[PDB]
Amino acid sequence: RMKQLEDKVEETLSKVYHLENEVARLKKLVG
Amino acid sequence: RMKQLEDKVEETLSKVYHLENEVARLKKLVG
Amino acid sequence: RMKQLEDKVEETLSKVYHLENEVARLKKLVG
Ligand SMILES: [Zn+2]
Ligand SMILES: [Zn+2]
Ligand SMILES: [Zn+2]
Repeated sequence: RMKQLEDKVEETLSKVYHLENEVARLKKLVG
Repeated sequence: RMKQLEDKVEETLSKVYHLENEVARLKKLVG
Repeated sequence: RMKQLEDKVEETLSKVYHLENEVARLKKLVG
């Protein structure tokens, strides 16, 4: 469960970093 | 504590999934 | 191990809440 938990958390965090970049891109587009 | 953590991680995943959908709709709107 | 995992989950949820706020602010700027 632990490694499975850690794996899911790492995955999620990477999903989050990605969304941060997307949001950064969007802010620049709208200005 | 492990079960509370796993539930928390699931809930976080659900919030992230919703965020992706919001960002996706935004990218469609602004281009 | 669990503690550092809890820390990473809390840091991830903090980024999520922030992103939700950015998304709400974009949505008001777009349509
Ligand atoms: Zn994306
Ligand atoms: Zn939303
Ligand atoms: Zn921000």
